[PDB]
Amino acid sequence: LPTWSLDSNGEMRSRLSLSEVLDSGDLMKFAVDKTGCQFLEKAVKGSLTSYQKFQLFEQVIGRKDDFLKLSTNIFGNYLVQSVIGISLATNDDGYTKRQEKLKNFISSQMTDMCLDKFACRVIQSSLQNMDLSLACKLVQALPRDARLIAICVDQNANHVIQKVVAVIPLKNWEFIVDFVATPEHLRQICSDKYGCRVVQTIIEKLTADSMNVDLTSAAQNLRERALQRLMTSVTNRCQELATNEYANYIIQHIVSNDDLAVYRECIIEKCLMRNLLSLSQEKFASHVVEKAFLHAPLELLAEMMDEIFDGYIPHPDTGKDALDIMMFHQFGNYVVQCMLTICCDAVSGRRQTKEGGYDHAISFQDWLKKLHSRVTKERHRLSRFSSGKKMIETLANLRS
RNA sequence: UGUACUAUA
Repeated sequence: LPTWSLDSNGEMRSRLSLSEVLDSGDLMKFAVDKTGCQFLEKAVKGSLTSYQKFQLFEQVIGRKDDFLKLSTNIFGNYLVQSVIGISLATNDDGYTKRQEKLKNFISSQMTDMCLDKFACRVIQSSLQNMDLSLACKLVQALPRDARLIAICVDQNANHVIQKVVAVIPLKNWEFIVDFVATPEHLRQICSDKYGCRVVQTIIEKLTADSMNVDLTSAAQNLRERALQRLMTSVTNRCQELATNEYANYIIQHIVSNDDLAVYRECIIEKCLMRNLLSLSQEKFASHVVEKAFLHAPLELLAEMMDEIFDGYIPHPDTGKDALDIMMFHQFGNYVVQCMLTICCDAVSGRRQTKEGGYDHAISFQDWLKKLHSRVTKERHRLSRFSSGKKMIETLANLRS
């Protein structure tokens, strides 16, 4: 810190005015210092005369180099966001040029700022607060190659894409949907903890739920097509995504969401069916299997049940049949508990059995009877384990 | 008895 601003202790003075700082030419030094930053933080929140604003505009967002320097700074990025806020609230003759310049600084260094832990905050702030038409120019400056993937998988940068999805109209970011939907890109992005969050947010924004009822017909159609292209790519890699440590959450979301019912049935039919036994024994996919049992339409649910109950094991090395393998498996046991709870819920009225005016009560009673007979014959083995005890308990609880 | 994310003074 400049010596003039210090006292006898080598400590920042008291009674310091914002104008002193602005006039000194030493603003950059206060802005990257913890204590200076906090003085500025409070100073910039108060009443500001026109020249105080003018000096902030010039020194904080007026020159590219000092702009970039503050934006990438642990303390300075906050001052930048404040001054941007004040600039957008100040409708004098300089409003347009200030905003245009800001748009040019960020655009020219888009990738670098997005990837930076601190500058990515300036970007998010700018996307939210600039006039939409200029925020759209920032989106347009996003890279379209491997750098876009790196943004998506970065713990900080991914939040830039999320901000875009939240505050920018689909038309302007439609290229992101198709970028992501490219098979190799989807592969990389969904195999990553942060990338998955990006895909998830995109899916939600593209969903025709209560948050999108304000769209025009034409805009609904644009959203509908984008979703359909993304889901095609997602469902093409469905087994890989469902068994993946991160992307299983995305598959679960699609399966669990009634507003994505058509895509849920696609996933169940083309990916889960005929693979229930093996998927049930996987750490990650077992969770997708539970969601599928819970949310499948009754016609598919009956096929899933049949697949388990009539599951022929060519060479039984881990148990005589699918039910037997799953009940005593470390992950599969959860799938069976799920099947059981569903049946008990059906038979006891806690779940609808009548889908679309037609009543599958008799099928639930049949499945429950099979499970009851199996648990009865196996009670001695099952009672050795917590999962077995829970099933025995679920059944005992039903008798009442 | 079995998984993620929720990121700066």
